Amino acid sequence: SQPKSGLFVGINKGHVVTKRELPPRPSDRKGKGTKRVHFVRNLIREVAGFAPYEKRITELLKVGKDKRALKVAKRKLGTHKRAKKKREEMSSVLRKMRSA
Amino acid sequence: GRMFAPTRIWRKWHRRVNVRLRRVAVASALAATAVPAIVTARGHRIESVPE
Amino acid sequence: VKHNNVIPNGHFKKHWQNYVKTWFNQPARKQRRRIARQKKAVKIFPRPTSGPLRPIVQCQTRKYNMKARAGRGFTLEELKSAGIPKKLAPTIGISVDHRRKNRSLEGMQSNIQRLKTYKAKLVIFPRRARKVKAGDSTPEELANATQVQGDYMPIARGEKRSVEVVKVTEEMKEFKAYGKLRVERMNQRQLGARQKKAAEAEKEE
RNA sequence: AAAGCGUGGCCUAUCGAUCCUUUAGAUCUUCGGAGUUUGAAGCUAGAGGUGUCAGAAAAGUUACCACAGGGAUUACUGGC
RNA sequence: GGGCGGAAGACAUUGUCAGGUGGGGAGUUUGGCUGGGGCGGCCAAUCUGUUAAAAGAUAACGCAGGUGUCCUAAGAUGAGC
RNA sequence: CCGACUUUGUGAAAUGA
RNA sequence: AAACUUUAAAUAGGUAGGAUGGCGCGGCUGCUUCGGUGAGCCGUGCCAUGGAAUCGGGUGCUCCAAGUGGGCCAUUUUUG
RNA sequence: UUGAAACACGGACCAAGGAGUCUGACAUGCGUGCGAGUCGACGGGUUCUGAAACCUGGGAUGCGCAAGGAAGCUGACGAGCGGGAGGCCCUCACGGGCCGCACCGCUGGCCGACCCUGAUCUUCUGUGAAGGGUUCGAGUUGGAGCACGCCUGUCGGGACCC
RNA sequence: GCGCGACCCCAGGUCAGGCGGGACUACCGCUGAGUUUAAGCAUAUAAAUAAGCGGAGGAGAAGAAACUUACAAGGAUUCCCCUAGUAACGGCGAGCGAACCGGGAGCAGCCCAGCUUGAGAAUCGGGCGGCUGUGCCGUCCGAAUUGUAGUCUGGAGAGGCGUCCUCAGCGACGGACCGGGCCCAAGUCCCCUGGAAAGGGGCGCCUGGGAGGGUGAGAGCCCCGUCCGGCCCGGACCCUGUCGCCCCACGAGGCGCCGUCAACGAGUCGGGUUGUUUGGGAAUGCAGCCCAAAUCGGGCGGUAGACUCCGUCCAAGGCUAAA
Ligand SMILES: C[C@@H]1C[C@@H]([C@H](O)CC2CC(=O)NC(=O)C2)C(=O)[C@@H](C)C1
Ligand SMILES: [Mg+2]
Ligand SMILES: [Mg+2]
Ligand SMILES: [Mg+2]
Ligand SMILES: [Mg+2]
Ligand SMILES: [Mg+2]
Ligand SMILES: [Mg+2]
Ligand SMILES: [Mg+2]
Ligand SMILES: [Mg+2]
Ligand SMILES: [Mg+2]
Ligand SMILES: [Mg+2]
Ligand SMILES: [Mg+2]
Ligand SMILES: [Mg+2]
Ligand SMILES: [Mg+2]
Ligand SMILES: [Mg+2]
Ligand SMILES: [Mg+2]
Ligand SMILES: [Mg+2]
Ligand SMILES: [Mg+2]
Ligand SMILES: [Mg+2]
Ligand SMILES: [Mg+2]
Ligand SMILES: [Mg+2]
Ligand SMILES: [Mg+2]
Ligand SMILES: [Mg+2]
Ligand SMILES: [Mg+2]
Ligand SMILES: [Mg+2]
Ligand SMILES: [Mg+2]
Ligand SMILES: [Mg+2]
Ligand SMILES: [Mg+2]
Ligand SMILES: [Mg+2]
Ligand SMILES: [Mg+2]
Ligand SMILES: [Mg+2]
Ligand SMILES: [Mg+2]
Ligand SMILES: [Mg+2]
Ligand SMILES: [Mg+2]
Ligand SMILES: [Mg+2]
Ligand SMILES: [Mg+2]
Ligand SMILES: [Mg+2]
Ligand SMILES: [Mg+2]
Ligand SMILES: [Mg+2]
Ligand SMILES: [Mg+2]
Ligand SMILES: [Mg+2]
Ligand SMILES: [Mg+2]
Ligand SMILES: [Mg+2]
Ligand SMILES: [Mg+2]
Ligand SMILES: [Mg+2]
Ligand SMILES: [Mg+2]
Repeated sequence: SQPKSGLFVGINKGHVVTKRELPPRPSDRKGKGTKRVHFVRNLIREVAGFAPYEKRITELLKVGKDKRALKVAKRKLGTHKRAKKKREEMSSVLRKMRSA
Repeated sequence: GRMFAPTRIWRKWHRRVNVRLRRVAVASALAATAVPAIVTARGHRIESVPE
Repeated sequence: VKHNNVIPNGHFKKHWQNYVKTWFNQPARKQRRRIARQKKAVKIFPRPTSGPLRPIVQCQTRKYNMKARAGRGFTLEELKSAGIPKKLAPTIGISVDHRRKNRSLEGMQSNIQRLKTYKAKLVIFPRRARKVKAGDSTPEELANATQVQGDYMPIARGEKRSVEVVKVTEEMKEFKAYGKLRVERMNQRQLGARQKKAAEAEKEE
């Protein structure tokens, strides 16, 4: 981002050197979901089904108790960061199932 | 049996001297040769050497 | 222990006599390395003995940030902007480092300058005898090439000590630099409370 | 009223180190990418106690006994 | 009739945590002073008097005793007696 | 010795939600 | 009358015996006093026959470190 | 051992072997090199008897040159007295005066912890003219250290021998 | 009353092959004490050692960041120096103790699985035969569609386009390193003592050879050698040096333009708990058990936690000299 302040102390301290903007690299798209792999994962999601904790999270959301859904998702998955996004994905899967 | 306190390879075989002290010593080694009296007293036969 | 001394701290309770490392092979190490260097030079005649080129980079770490030193390789961006392809720089004696990042035009242009100088003073023999293709060099040029030895590009480690003499302007004298230095320490200490007070202005105000 | 007296008991005894926990204080410092924000460690002063009381966390037996020692030390002799 | 014949049956049981028991076993400890040591006692902290020989210091399992508390007054002070 | 998780599936009722 | 004393020895204890002393002058104080009043200090000038006997170079200052930390006898005081 | 000729232990005799060493860290004393620097110790070049020697790098490697704080952080605004070696002046000299190192004692200032303090100025929480302190520092107002060697001591190592 | 194809699995003294054991310096993996120190001792220390059980090579292991840093940032592995007896850890007691930065030694990157021949298994093996013999070719059988080969590995890449730029081998003679042999200067001159002259005395000589050994005593010169090198023989060679004939393309790569694609490793990470280990401290690694993933996603930034932003890298597959 914009260069340093030039003074050895303070907010954004250091020596002024003119900054340069780095052209994108591979692994800047690392994990960007793609059409075919979304296809593959969709299909096997439907063919295989849901795990029991996934089903219990569906039930907690179709009741609406999102705090408890997060809490059980955390106790299974292990970390808040994954629990919140598994809850987010099950909210996705439940809205896309009430859509029709 | 053993010997008392058997010698070990990690004695201090090499000693260090300050590089400037080596230079001092070699300068004072040179400066003493330029003397016929000390070259003689050190044992060399210098009685026909010209200068 | 006994009379006033520094408190002992010898780490000599394990079986250290099983792991004493004595260096009596040190001169032979030196001689072996020298023979190794000599025979590497003979095999790589007439390539420079220093090996491939290296970048000027800055050191890390506040203690050493101001001292330039040699790097591992020029980034892809330098090798591209110098007209020296990725796959071919190690071929003509220029290292390549895919991992570095350039954040400053100053570093990038300095390393371009090293690349350009090297490509000016590089001579390359043809892959075959009579077939001189692009990138090679003339026979009369090739006939005078020797094995350059030591550091054929020295990197000055830090900027030269110049202490010139200038005017002492009053706009320079009036500057309270200690007060300056304390004020942004205040800015850093208070950046928390100031932005909290600010954000609540949006929340409520 | 004042001079003054008063930093515990008329004076001589009535008591407690390190580590740890806990408490009090600044509108204090750190959590080392910058912040908000609980937690944690800090700094100064206390308490919880070591009574073997300058402060190990700790029951017996041995005639089945072992070792390094001791006449610094008993049971016999002698001596006062 | 695609079941070798029974009995138990998703309990026993295997795996891992969790609590109780565990001299069966392991490790170790089992203070000091002391007219030998053990038992006794505390002379290990510590006060007053004496010994302590008219400054101070002064020991013994010497003597006679004390202490591990009590107190918003039995602290401060002023007045009166 | 004991509890929980695990191998551990299938379905039925009675009390609790 | 060791755990009583009015009285009260002898030996032993402490301090002083000048040059690290005093007096004048003119200054400081944020202390002190009713107050140049004191207290002390500060600068300066004067004095001070060495301030009882004897004796004599000093641990005067410091560093590093050893061994020792079982005692025993005697005249006198003295506890069991 | 307080006490050995001891009725205390060891000792028949001879020959040879036989017991405070070597290493890492530190410390005082001394010698030597240089001295606000000093170390060339890991490497490189050279080396025609050489595992030696000699050269090189350091512009920040270690120690030192700056300390106080637990940490954020701040970081020495320029010293006087008493006594004193020795030098110099006056006197015929006795005696006096001046300059007075080191060292001892004394009283202060400056930096930092902790407390205290607030004219001004600024980006409003920062600066800090003035004034401080029965407190604290392994500080400062003295640059004295770096390297090697040696003896003694300490400690860890088998660590004086059994 | 059958002939079959596959799958699983048999027995084969079937054709051809690979494995076990040994040595211990160093290297890899598991296992794993205590005397001692702590002036006792019980965690700690001894020690992540000794012993035990296994695996290799001439080195082994490691190795191309799911890294450190907070910088103006660096850029695989390994070792030396300093970092540093420091941060840390510890009945915060005795004690224990690394790392980043920097300086040096040496330096090298690579290859797979996936979506991608489908007009066509283009791949591999074995038998047999031929030759130019570490292989190559012709033919048969078989493996393989539960995927061999080819392109690709995140630095990218797949495509389309482009003036353009880059591609093949075989001889010959050597040089270099390795081993071995043959040869290579000069008194044995005169006198004495002596068993012996290698000793004394005289006269001479070599020396790019006075290292050393032998020989009847202190031998440069009697012998072998040593200095200088010379001559011949034999290996491996695949390192490079110069000459000759053969001339490299419509395929691959590079460079540039594009914007559409752009697939990246699962009981794996991560979490809890338990034991061990560590300097690693609300837990450094490792392991068991249970929990159990993700694709605007995952791991780190040395204090547990929620959120906003930032820096950083892309694991769970493999190989790799030198120091
Ligand atoms: C109950 C507590 C016990 C004691 C302390 O915790 C014992 C510690 C202290 C020590 O020396 N190191 C240890 O590991 C034991 C203490 O402080 C008292 C006030 C009260
Ligand atoms: Mg022997
Ligand atoms: Mg040991
Ligand atoms: Mg008062
Ligand atoms: Mg009272
Ligand atoms: Mg605490
Ligand atoms: Mg952090
Ligand atoms: Mg306390
Ligand atoms: Mg008995
Ligand atoms: Mg019996
Ligand atoms: Mg006796
Ligand atoms: Mg037992
Ligand atoms: Mg025992
Ligand atoms: Mg006893
Ligand atoms: Mg008794
Ligand atoms: Mg005591
Ligand atoms: Mg008295
Ligand atoms: Mg009264
Ligand atoms: Mg009377
Ligand atoms: Mg008396
Ligand atoms: Mg008197
Ligand atoms: Mg005796
Ligand atoms: Mg006798
Ligand atoms: Mg006897
Ligand atoms: Mg004896
Ligand atoms: Mg005997
Ligand atoms: Mg002898
Ligand atoms: Mg330096
Ligand atoms: Mg003075
Ligand atoms: Mg002084
Ligand atoms: Mg010793
Ligand atoms: Mg012990
Ligand atoms: Mg002991
Ligand atoms: Mg023991
Ligand atoms: Mg350890
Ligand atoms: Mg072993
Ligand atoms: Mg390997
Ligand atoms: Mg150090
Ligand atoms: Mg002769
Ligand atoms: Mg000879
Ligand atoms: Mg000859
Ligand atoms: Mg010869
Ligand atoms: Mg283990
Ligand atoms: Mg763990
Ligand atoms: Mg644990
Ligand atoms: Mg490998």
